[PDB]
Amino acid sequence: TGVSQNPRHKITKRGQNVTFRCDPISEHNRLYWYRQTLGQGPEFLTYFQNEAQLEKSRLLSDRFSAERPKGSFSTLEIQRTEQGDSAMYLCASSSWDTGELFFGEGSRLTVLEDLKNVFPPEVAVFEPSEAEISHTQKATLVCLATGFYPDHVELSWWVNGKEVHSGVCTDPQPLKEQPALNDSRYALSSRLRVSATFWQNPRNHFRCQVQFYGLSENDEWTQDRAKPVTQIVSAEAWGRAD
Amino acid sequence: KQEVTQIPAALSVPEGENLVLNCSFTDSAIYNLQWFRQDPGKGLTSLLLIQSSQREQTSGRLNASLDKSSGRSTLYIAASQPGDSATYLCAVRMDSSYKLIFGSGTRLLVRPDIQNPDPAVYQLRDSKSSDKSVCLFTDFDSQTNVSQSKDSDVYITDKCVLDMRSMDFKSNSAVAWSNKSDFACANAFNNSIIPEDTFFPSPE
Repeated sequence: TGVSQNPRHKITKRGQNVTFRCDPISEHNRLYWYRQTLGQGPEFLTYFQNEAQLEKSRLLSDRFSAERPKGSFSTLEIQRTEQGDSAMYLCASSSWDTGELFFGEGSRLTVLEDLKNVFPPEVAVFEPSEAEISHTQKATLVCLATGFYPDHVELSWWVNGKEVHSGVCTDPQPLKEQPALNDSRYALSSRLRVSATFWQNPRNHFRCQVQFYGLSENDEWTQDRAKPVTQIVSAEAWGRAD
Repeated sequence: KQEVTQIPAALSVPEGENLVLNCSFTDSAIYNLQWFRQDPGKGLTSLLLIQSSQREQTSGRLNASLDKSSGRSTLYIAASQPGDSATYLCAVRMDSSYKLIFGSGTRLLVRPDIQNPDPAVYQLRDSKSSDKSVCLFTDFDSQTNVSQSKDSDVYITDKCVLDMRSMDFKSNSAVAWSNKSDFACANAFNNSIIPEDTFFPSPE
């Protein structure tokens, strides 16, 4: 039903090779590769009509290659990655009969100088103020994720084992813990608001979950700290009767 | 040769207002134009597609015009909702080329209409055993902006809208924190222009 891409993220050190896979909407004869950097618009990479690669950005490096062997799925390979390769890699497909492009969720590539700057988040949940409860009859929890690099995180709220969206908002962008430096670690916050009566039930369980897209297991690691692999870091609170 | 321009680069509007997004292109030899919406860090969703010979297309609260000879397209969004907040991108496909050439996008934010503002700054303590806390500025109307701190050891987030959907209740908030000794929620947002009646609660 939708365009699928594997993987969602990939961190890489300079010089390494990377391969992304795209699966179009069933039977779509036209497939496109694009990439996009933050704050800008998508830039064209390549076009396939069935198996044949009909158009390719003239400026794009020969290090970039794409193939679509049987039509259908396509891979995009980047050899000897450079920092400048860092972007969201978008795949799109279209049917022969209509011009509408359907996009995948993207593959986020971050190519870094050295992997020693990669850090997972620390996560903490801060409980509602008694003053907020008295004043508004509502209760806001705050989740803070701090000290992560690069900024590849998804934060979610879980109430009694169920993901919630209502009463939630998460900062649009992380802030830098040192806005000047290029390799500053990041911090991100989110709020979950519930009624005071819901907070005041001690059986109610609140969890903030932060998914971090980090290193693989094929990445070399020789630091004493834990390898900053892709992981979930969470924190939690329970309701308080008053 | 083709250059696609979008203005404004960024747009903030009160919920309920109609809005106008502009796209320009220097080469009129286009085959079609397509508008997309992007939730940042994800993919694009097609909104409208207008053929070079067509003058208009509509879908729900969305309507777009095309003047191919003028090298212009306009996207109209009626009765804006905070859920419309996204990046809106314009792209053209050229005669005898298969690729789409994209503009840089308009970053749209639709600010909630706060029915009963109750601006306040609360202190929240860590659920885990520690000395840590944060300051929450909340319940201010959408005209209020949250500024960065004079002090670089103080972290302050941008404002954020949450929707308590079943309650038909929206509220704005921002969070501040710091490791420094003299940090207090009473002074955390001192550099922002905040309502004069902002509530600062006593001992817990």
